Amino acid sequence: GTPGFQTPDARVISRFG
Amino acid sequence: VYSYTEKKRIRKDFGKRPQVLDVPYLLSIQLDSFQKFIEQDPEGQYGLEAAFRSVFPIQSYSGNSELQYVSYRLGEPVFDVQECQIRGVTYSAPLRVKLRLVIYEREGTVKDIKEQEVYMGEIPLMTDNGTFVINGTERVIVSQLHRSPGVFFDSDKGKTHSSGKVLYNARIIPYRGSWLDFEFDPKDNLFVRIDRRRKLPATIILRALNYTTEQILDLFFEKVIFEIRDNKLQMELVPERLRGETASFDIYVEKGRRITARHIRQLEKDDVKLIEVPVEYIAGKVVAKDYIDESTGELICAANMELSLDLLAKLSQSGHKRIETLFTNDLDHGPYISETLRVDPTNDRLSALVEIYRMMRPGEPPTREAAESLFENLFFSEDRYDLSAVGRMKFNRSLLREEIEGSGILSKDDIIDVMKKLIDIRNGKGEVDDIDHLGNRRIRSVGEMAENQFRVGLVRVERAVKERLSLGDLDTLMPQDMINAKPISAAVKEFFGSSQLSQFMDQNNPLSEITHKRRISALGPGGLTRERAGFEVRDVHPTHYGRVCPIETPEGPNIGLINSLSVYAQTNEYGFLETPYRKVTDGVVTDEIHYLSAIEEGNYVIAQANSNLDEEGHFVEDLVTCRSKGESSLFSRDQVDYMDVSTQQVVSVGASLIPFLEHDDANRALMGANMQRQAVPTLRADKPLVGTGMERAVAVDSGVTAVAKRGGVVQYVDASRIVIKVNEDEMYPGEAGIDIYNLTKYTRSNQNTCINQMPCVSLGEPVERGDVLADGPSTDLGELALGQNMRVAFMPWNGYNFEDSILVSERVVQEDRFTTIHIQELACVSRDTKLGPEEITADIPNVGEAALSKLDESGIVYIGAEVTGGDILVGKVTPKGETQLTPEEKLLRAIFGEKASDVKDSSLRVPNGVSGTVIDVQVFTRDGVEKDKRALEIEEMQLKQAKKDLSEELQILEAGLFSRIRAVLVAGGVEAEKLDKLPRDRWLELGLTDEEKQNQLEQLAEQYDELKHEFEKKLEAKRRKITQGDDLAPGVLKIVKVYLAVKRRIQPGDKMAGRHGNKGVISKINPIEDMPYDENGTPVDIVLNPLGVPSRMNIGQILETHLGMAAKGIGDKINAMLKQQQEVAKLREFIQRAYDLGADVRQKVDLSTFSDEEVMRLAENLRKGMPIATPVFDGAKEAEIKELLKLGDLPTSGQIRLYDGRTGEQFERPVTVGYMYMLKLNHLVDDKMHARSTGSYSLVTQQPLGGKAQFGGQRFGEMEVWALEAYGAAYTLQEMLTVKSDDVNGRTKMYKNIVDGNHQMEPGMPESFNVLLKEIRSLGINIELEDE
Amino acid sequence: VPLDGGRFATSDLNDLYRRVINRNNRLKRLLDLAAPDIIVRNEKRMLQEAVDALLDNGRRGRAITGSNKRPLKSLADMIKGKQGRFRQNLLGKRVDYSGRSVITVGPYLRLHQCGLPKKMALELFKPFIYGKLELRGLATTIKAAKKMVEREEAVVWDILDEVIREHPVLLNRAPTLHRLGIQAFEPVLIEGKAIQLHPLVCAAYNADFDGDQMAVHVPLTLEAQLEARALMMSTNNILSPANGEPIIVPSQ
Amino acid sequence: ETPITANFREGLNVLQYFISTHGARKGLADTALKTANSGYLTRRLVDVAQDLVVTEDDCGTHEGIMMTPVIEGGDVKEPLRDRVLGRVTAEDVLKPGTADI
Amino acid sequence: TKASLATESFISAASFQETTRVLTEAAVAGKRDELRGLKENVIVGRLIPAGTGYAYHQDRMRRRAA
Amino acid sequence: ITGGLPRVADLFEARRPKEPAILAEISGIVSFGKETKGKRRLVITPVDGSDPYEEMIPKWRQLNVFEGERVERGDVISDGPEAPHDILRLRGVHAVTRYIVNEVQDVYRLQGVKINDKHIEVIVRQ
Amino acid sequence: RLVISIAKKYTNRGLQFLDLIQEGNIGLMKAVDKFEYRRGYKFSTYATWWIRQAITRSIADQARTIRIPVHMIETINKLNRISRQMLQEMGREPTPEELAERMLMPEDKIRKVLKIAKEPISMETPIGDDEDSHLGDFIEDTTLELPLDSATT
Ligand SMILES: [Mg+2]
Repeated sequence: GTPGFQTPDARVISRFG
Repeated sequence: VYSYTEKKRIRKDFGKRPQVLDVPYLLSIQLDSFQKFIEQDPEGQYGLEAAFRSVFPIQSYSGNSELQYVSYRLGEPVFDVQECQIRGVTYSAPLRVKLRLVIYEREGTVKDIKEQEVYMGEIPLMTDNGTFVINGTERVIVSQLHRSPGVFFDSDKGKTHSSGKVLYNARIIPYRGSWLDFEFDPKDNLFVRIDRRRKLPATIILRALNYTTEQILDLFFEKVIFEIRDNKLQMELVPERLRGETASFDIYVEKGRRITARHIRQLEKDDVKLIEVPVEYIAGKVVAKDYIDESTGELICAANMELSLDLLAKLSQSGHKRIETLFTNDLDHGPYISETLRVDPTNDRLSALVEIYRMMRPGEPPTREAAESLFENLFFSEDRYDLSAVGRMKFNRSLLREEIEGSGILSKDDIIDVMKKLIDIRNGKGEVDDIDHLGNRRIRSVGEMAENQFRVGLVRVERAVKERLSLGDLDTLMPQDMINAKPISAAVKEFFGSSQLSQFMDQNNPLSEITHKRRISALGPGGLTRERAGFEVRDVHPTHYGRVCPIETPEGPNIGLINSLSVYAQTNEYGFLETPYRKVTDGVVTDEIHYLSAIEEGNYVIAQANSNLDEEGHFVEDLVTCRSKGESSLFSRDQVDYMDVSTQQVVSVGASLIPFLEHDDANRALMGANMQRQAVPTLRADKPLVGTGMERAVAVDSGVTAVAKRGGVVQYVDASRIVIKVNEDEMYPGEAGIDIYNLTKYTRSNQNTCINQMPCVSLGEPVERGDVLADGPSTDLGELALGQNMRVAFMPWNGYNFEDSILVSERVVQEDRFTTIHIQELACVSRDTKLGPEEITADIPNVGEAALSKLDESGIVYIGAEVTGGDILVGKVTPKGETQLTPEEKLLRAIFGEKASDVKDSSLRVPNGVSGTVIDVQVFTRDGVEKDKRALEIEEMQLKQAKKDLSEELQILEAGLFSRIRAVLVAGGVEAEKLDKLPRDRWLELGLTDEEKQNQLEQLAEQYDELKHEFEKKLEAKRRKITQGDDLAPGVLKIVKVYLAVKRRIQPGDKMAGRHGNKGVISKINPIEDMPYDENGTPVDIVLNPLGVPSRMNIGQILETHLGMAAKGIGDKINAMLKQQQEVAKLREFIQRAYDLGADVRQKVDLSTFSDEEVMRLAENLRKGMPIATPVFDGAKEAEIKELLKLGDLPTSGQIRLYDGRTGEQFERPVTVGYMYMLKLNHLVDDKMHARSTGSYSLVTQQPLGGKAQFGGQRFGEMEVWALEAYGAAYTLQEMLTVKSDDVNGRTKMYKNIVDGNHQMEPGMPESFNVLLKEIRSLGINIELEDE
Repeated sequence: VPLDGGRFATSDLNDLYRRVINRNNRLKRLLDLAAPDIIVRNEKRMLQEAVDALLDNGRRGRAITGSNKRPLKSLADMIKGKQGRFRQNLLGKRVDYSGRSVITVGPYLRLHQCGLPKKMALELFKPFIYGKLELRGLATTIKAAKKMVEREEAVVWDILDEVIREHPVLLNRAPTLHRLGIQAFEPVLIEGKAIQLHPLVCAAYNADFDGDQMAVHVPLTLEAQLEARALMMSTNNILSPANGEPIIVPSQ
Repeated sequence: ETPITANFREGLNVLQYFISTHGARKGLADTALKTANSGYLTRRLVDVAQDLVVTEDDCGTHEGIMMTPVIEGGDVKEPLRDRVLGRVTAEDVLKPGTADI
Repeated sequence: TKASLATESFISAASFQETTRVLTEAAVAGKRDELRGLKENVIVGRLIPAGTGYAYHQDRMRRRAA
Repeated sequence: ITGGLPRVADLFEARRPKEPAILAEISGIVSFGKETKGKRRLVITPVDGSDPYEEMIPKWRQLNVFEGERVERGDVISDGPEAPHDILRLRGVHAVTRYIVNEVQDVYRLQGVKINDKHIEVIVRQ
Repeated sequence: RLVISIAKKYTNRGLQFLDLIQEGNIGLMKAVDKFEYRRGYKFSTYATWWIRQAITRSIADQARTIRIPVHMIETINKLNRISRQMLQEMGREPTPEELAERMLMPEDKIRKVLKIAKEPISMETPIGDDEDSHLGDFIEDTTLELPLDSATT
């Protein structure tokens, strides 16, 4: 949900999936 | 069984996988590199021999007088390590080289030769621990990871015009010399770039290699034979050519039906070697060779020229039939070279060389000589170009050659093959290399870089020798006059003394010492800058597996450019990193070890470290996860080729010390990997309650400990030295005797911490080889101990652990278990000034008697007297003159008769804020300066102590050797009683009847007198080094160094951290009464914060706690049975049960050793708790922890109830408690707090200094000015940048007002602004100010 | 100026000026000496080169200082850049009456106060302490008060309490992203060398107690003491200016 | 394609941990080098803005800008109250029934 | 950055970027700077024209040039 | 774009996008040009009075605008990312000051950042 | 061309290259004006002597920021030459009292000649940690009197 970027959530990769 | 150190205290190991390969010597990299650098190699291979054979011989300009190199030698160091530290000089070795000078007189062929060995510079020597001493500090030369030489094919895709078209380029990167680029063009043309300079179409170089247009076309495109024989032009046919292209007319195949895979095979049966085609198609083809008419001699068609019907008729009417054409395929074999030949102006060799020359040196008209010489130097001279072993190997391997060892210079075949490879990549068959592939990154360690620097120093003097060998004379001179040690040693001196990769060895931690020498930096010379490297090169590459730790690295701007070396990683023969693996032969995992490099591992398929390898050496699962192409996936149990050696082969030595590393996040794992090496040794050393087993592999491999050379029995134990009586089977035949070890006691380290060695064995104890005799800093019986065991409980406490703050009990600070002993070196320097030489006299003006009470007659602080900040350690007075007094002060001079002094005050006073105790005072007196009282006292003390230690060592060896003498003198011949009657010197005179024992007696007497002579010479040398006048800087009289020992406790503000990346600062030491306790009444040591666990992943700190509790509970048991003093039976049985916990663990403990005594001692050292070894990725699981908690009469959930000490009512919701390993980092608050009201100021610009260093004024940057501007705070900002920093008048005005109770500022002009006005006016610029 | 010990320390400007003077003098000498053109033209170009390197070095050839591959810094380089004069000196300076230390929690504080170590308070407020000690007859002259505060006499501690009372101090976090990076608090004398910070303000500073360090500044003028109470006070700034939401909120 | 079957409590095996470090690095590295560029951005911002100060009580213009809720797609990203609160109306808002105040 | 490149005060512009070019151009122009602003005021160490500085500058400037 | 922080830097710098969209200059049915010479030709056709305006476009760029349809000023004949200069010139000051804020607020909305449009508006004004 | 042929030998003595070639051209002119073509010798030798002198003495004059008497540079060069030659003799380096023996000068002056040779260090010299801080920063101003003393005054 928020560019992390380690894993994706919905639209982008994220810090926490 | 177990080695002695283990039987002293056994660490219970968890983990099923048995370790096959033993932990390698962690310092093998540096030591092996330097051993390579100094060892004499009789070939051009690595070493000083290579550096000499490179530049030598040095032959004059056509004079035929070459200065040959014979060999080199390395003499003994002028000073040892200890004296090089005390004196501050580099620890190096004199380098003697044997040179030859030959002259060939034209009565011909007479050959004159002269030979002598001349000294050319000194090379520093590496210590036994892999460090150097450049200027009295142990330093480290970090290994460098740079771009390997050879050919590299880069895509440069994308950004090239946004057209979508992807160009290609090849880059030949030598080890020493210019680079060679072969790039493409958006129009499908080929261009060649000698250095990053101009483009220069490719063919230009082929013509410089003497290749005509005909040959150039013949070397790339396939000849196609087209002739008009008998009519209706035929085509000599390979049926495969037609395969790719579209059809044009009727053969088989009619017009318009493009050739298909059907007709290709249809052409084979009938064996069609001939087909005729219409005339128009040929018009779209090129001609390979020149064709001239045979009678007129004029040329019909040149090379690389198009073909038309009219030109075809020209050549047909001339009688020409054979026509060579180029096999140009738009799809597979492009016209690349031909399309380039049209952009090439030079059609010959000399013109191409001229073009290259003018591209290199423009504005200088070229000639044959200059151009030829420049080209041959560019790429074909051993002196200017080398493509050394690594470069040549990777060059031939990338080009798919066979011989991996060729010449160091490029050849025509090399260039042509590289161009063919680039064109093939352009054709679709090929691969572009990865710049970040670990197969393309080499490692240059200390030895190789030192070799390169010494070679640089050797080349800079080559011009001088060439000069003196051409303009020089005959035998009048020898091979010494043209040599100079300064230029040779300049490069080496600069490299070792001040280099990006030369940095002070990281002390204050043995783990830090071991992890610093295993560093691999991408920065420095030959590397890239932090601002020069992109984001991609810093990421973790799939080839980092088993070579570099993906975790261990700094989290600052150097991310990815510093990473550490894995546990089992190694350097292969050339330059690369290889990791160990085990071969899988039939269905079994062998114990063979294959060291595979990156590219090597690329082809095979290796199994996974964590898998069902056990047992009986047969893969269990039908599908096992593996990696073959750098990709991870389930592969067949049948296809396994290799397997990992251990589960910890992917991490570094620092990351392997992290228990439960599998339960921690990578980010926090890196944080912990660094903070763990940031830990300073505590006062008492304390073994980790929960370890990984690697502690022994670090505390031993690091030189901080003391390990026995030869086994035997301890003869003498002392806090200073240890004398070991070696065994009869481990001793040498000729000499003594015993092994003597001199421990280091309270010596200052690099980080001002304290390093000390404490004996861990008592009198008359058996000791094998490899057993630790004395523990160093942060070591417990051979196990690395970076911190302390603390009883931790996870619960908030009145916000005293709000963010990350740490609530510590008052007992912890009571017991001094986190206290740290630091040592500071501060020196007073008396040097000559204009007003005259300074003085160290104790007579100081403007001082009281209470201050000078602590100084000797010479004015130096007494040894052992403890002092605090402000106290004078070394009284000194610098001569100052022309004192002038305000008449108000002359009035005082007249009234009280207190006359002024003609000397100022510079004194070695204790730094403000620290209070220690003087443990050492050294005095260096220049030559010619008369020795004062304190100097002579210390000199006599040094002499006496030196002779004392020397004679004591001599007597130890003497007694051992005389016992040997008795040994051989009482056998064969018997003397017992009488033998101990006469003195022992008579033993030496006696002789025996039977030889082979008289020979032993001769050996012993020879070695005895030899040791006597050695002792005498060493004592004389030490006396000379003492009495001899010290060598000091140019203009300094004396230098008095004072060493203070400061015992620093733990107070609020000091940083604390664990091994899992958890950090914090102590809020306050809470009294024991207010500390929460359990039902048994035992308080808690530290109160962490639970909220820190869920935000980070960092789960290890939980498990390490739980298991810790278990590992502690056992101790209680073993204490109880020892406090209840039952017997060895209960101890033995219970400890067996403890050592036999879990399922499928490899432990060998049966209490057979010394049944009643060894078990008693084992339990005596286990009352504090049983240490537990937890492998990196094989650590104990939850169930085993639950079992160990059950045995310890402790809850399964690992949670108990706690009572607040202030109220007494229990806390609801049981609180997790246990034992965690806590590290005290070097970020103490005593070294951080500082304040300043009014200090000194900078000279050019009046602003408070940033030093030195606590009294520097805080920095108020533009961001703080913006913060002051956001609020409307005009007076604050103005006084910030006017009264407090600049405004030389405003400072004094404001200070006087403040002292008068008036708080008002008279702001003036900032001095920096007037300086700016002066600087601007220093140009043709005129900047002024207007009215007022 | 002499750099002690021993060796002298000069400015590259001096080397550039030396070159310019040498070349102008050689040109004069040759003029009087009546030399041919080529020589004097080479000398004119050398003089132009020296002048241009003295004004703005690097645009042409980057003359170098002796004994180094480092170029000598010219005049123009002493003005432009983040380093140099404008950014590094005029817009920002090191400042007196300031300190630095590690921050830690004391929750017992009110939102308007923070715990300040006594050791730092003594040094920072030194002039105030001197003046106050001399005012109450406790010290004959200023030197006597200096020696008293140097001796750590008990009587001075009370005096400290008198001078710190109701005297705001500016606390600053190393990185200053927005104005809330600097806020004023009411000093609360504490032992030890650690600075006590209020938890509610940690969100504004973006500061954790993982080892972060903060600096302190003592306002001198009465106007600054008022600006640290009506404008930059911790309690006068609660909700952020970027958005109405309060930046002072319970955290964990 | 090969996800992390394990949860932090069970413990990771070497392969999955190595896979995780890939995403871990870009995260750590992105913060460090961004620190340098964010400073440049905010510095340019302060440079383009400094001298602008509130100098007058009122300008006397009805121009303003039309504030409408950011209704993107199906629902609203930010209501109108939040984009209007704290500011001043350019002209008299009438009740939905036209001509009122 | 481009809008910041253009400013009445040449001192303010020469502080932020391109000191050489800004100063040369302002030199040939014979331009003049009354500082009328924040950065140039902190450069010479004066009350910035804002907040308290605004209250002081208002009274001081009211009596000036009039 | 990247986007993120570099995107914010791009928006405040008014940097021309890679493949810009072009905008109609005045109302009226659009008109085509001579032929593909280099790129193409496009003839503006104002309806009533002054109708000499013109421009040239590449035929490689696809078209979206209708042929015989009326198209007002500031319309997308070609899909693509818009530039601040074009919006300002063909729509007005308020349109561009709204575009800047609405676009630079998306990157801050993605991340949990909330800032009132007022500061972005003052920057746009400057 | 002979002037450059001579000047290229001396290049690195804290003096730029064109300075050397010009100071050599001066001696070349002085040689031209004082040459008898009748002596039969080749002009190369005389021009060489004059240019060599005009370059070496010019170095002595204009190299060091602190100018040193011309004969003192000669003395320094002689001392350095002797200490260079004695390297392979003493093994590492010569005892200081020996140079007073090998040299004509008594010993007490040798230490002064070595204490004099110290050259200035650029204030722009980078400092520890290879950071932006330079030697021109750590220099305080000691002429100033601290305000703590002016208040007492
Ligand atoms: Mg932090």
